[PDB]
Amino acid sequence: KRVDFCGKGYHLMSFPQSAPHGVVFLHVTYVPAQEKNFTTAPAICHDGKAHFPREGVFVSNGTHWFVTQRNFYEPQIITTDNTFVSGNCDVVIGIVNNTVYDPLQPELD
Amino acid sequence: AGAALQIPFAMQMAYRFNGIGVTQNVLYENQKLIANQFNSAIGKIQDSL
Ligand SMILES: *[C@@H]1O[C@H](CO)[C@@H](O[C@@H]2O[C@H](CO)[C@@H](O)[C@H](O)[C@H]2NC(C)=O)[C@H](O)[C@H]1NC(C)=O
Ligand SMILES: *[C@@H]1O[C@H](CO)[C@@H](O[C@@H]2O[C@H](CO)[C@@H](O)[C@H](O)[C@H]2NC(C)=O)[C@H](O)[C@H]1NC(C)=O
Ligand SMILES: *[C@@H]1O[C@H](CO)[C@@H](O[C@@H]2O[C@H](CO)[C@@H](O)[C@H](O)[C@H]2NC(C)=O)[C@H](O)[C@H]1NC(C)=O
Ligand SMILES: *[C@@H]1O[C@H](CO)[C@@H](O[C@@H]2O[C@H](CO)[C@@H](O)[C@H](O)[C@H]2NC(C)=O)[C@H](O)[C@H]1NC(C)=O
Ligand SMILES: *[C@@H]1O[C@H](CO)[C@@H](O)[C@H](O)[C@H]1NC(C)=O
Repeated sequence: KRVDFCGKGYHLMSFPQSAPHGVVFLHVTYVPAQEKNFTTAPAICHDGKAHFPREGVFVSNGTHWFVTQRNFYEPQIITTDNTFVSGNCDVVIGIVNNTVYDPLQPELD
Repeated sequence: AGAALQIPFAMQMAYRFNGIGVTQNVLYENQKLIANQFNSAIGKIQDSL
C-alpha cells in the first residue's frame, strides 16, 4: 500500500526476473480510466435524520441519488443497509433531501 | 495514481478520517472546529519561523 514503491497506480502484483548482476521487477498495477463528473453530497436527510454512506459516496446523475463505491462507478439505490444514521439534519454543511428505502416494511405489505 | 479527479475538500478530509479509524460523521459534525484548529496550527508555524 506504499505509494509508488511498486510502480504507478494501485499495486496488484509483481514478478521478478534475473539480469546480469541485477534484478528486474515487472510491476502489475491498476490504473483508473474514463471518468465522469457527478453532483455529490456528504449526507442525506430523511425523517429528520442524517444518513451517511457505509462505504461509497452519494452521487447524483442529474435527478436521482445513488451510492457508489469510490473507485469504480457502480450505482445502487440508497437503503438502510447502504447507510448508517447519526444525529439530525441540522449540523452537516451541504446535506440534501432524499428518501432512504427500507426493505422490511415493503416486504410486510 | 492516474488522472486528477476532483472531490470537495471536506469530503476528502472525511475519507482521511476513515483512513485512521474514525467515522466520518465525526468530521462532518465538527467541521468548523477542525478547520479553526488547522488554521491556528498553520498560523503558529510562521510565527516560529
Ligand atoms: C438517472 O438514472 C435514472 C435511473 O434510475 C433515470 O430515471 C428513470 O427511472 C425510472 C424509474 O426509476 C426507470 O424506469 C427508467 O428506466 C430510468 N430512465 C429513463 C430514461 O427513464 C434517469 O433518466 C437518469 N437521469 C439522467 C439525467 O440521466
Ligand atoms: C458552494 O458554493 C456556492 C457559492 O458559489 C454556494 O451557493 C450559495 O449559497 C448561499 C446559501 O448559503 C446563497 O445565499 C448564495 O446565493 C449561493 N451562491 C451561488 C452563486 O449560488 C453553495 O451553498 C456552496 N455549497 C455548500 C455545500 O456550502
Ligand atoms: C429538506 O426537507 C426539510 C424537511 O421539511 C426542509 O425543512 C423545512 O425547511 C423550510 C424552509 O427552510 C421550513 O420552512 C420548514 O419548517 C422545514 N420543515 C421542517 C419539518 O423542519 C428543508 O428546507 C429541505 N431542504 C431544502 C433544500 O429544500
Ligand atoms: C474539544 O476541545 C476544543 C479545544 O480545541 C474545545 O473547543 C474550545 O472550547 C473552549 C471552551 O473552554 C472555547 O473557549 C474555545 O473557543 C474552543 N475552541 C474552538 C476552536 O472552538 C471543545 O469544546 C472540546 N469539546 C468537548 C466536547 O469537550
Ligand atoms: C467535468 O466538468 C468540468 C467542468 O465543470 C470539465 O472541465 C471536465 O472536463 C469534465 N470532466 C468529465 C469527465 O466530464
